[PDB]
Amino acid sequence: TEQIQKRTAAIQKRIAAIQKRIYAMTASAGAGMSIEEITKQIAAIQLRIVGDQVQIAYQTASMSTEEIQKQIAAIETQICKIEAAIELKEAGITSDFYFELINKAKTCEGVEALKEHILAAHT
Amino acid sequence: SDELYRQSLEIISRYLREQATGAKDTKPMSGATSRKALETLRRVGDGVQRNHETAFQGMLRKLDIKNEDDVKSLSRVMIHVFSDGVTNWGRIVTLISFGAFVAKHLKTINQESCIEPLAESITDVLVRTKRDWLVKQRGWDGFVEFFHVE
Ligand SMILES: [Zn+2]
Ligand SMILES: [Zn+2]
Ligand SMILES: [Zn+2]
Ligand SMILES: [Zn+2]
Ligand SMILES: [Zn+2]
Repeated sequence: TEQIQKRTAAIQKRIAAIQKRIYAMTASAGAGMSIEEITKQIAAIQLRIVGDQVQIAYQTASMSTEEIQKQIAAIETQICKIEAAIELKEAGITSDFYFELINKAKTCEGVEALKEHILAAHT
Repeated sequence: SDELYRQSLEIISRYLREQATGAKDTKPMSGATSRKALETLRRVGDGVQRNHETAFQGMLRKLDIKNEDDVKSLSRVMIHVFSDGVTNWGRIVTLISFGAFVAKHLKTINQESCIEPLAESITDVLVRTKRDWLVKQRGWDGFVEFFHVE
């Protein structure tokens, strides 16, 4: 589909918005989800995007379209997890249990449902 | 002994240091394959650094912002790249290409001593973390065959 580039472009804008939000947060709290780890996770996803673009480029005339979709979906879920972690921290969540619950989600919708549950019942 | 590691460190170390100093190390080298792999890496790595220069430059600026040895910061990033369970040659060339990009920055700021550790840290991630995958793919011989059709 033509929408592989749009989701990849959308991922980039989301990453940029996360970096800005972190930069502001530091200027005046989880397990595997502290400010330090999030920055490394972001940089790793960016290397992974370039890597898979190079894989697709050389695979032709040398990862099916299904596998590309799965990898884009996995990157989106991870971005969704990172965003929910920043929100939990801003809402006062300090217990690693809730951050680890988020990291067990399979989809962005699961992340959303879990994050909504924690904000509604565990804040 | 650990020949796969030894060979990988030689290829990566040569590519990084020649990209940093602009000079080809006239030293002899799994001889033929290492020459074919460093050659494939020169062609492929060249294209990657040009095409994705803005992404690379942006990533490097996010590492400098925290005053630290850039190699230590980068090693911490490379160890999260394959955490989705996927391994392929494109991701592998990108790690080495980004290492070469970083090696040039290290040469600009007069920190060429940290280039050897960089190549070794990248080799540690590829070989000691993806040994089973590399062996199944025929090591550096699968590397040359993937990037060149015959
Ligand atoms: Zn880490
Ligand atoms: Zn929100
Ligand atoms: Zn909702
Ligand atoms: Zn609950
Ligand atoms: Zn630097």
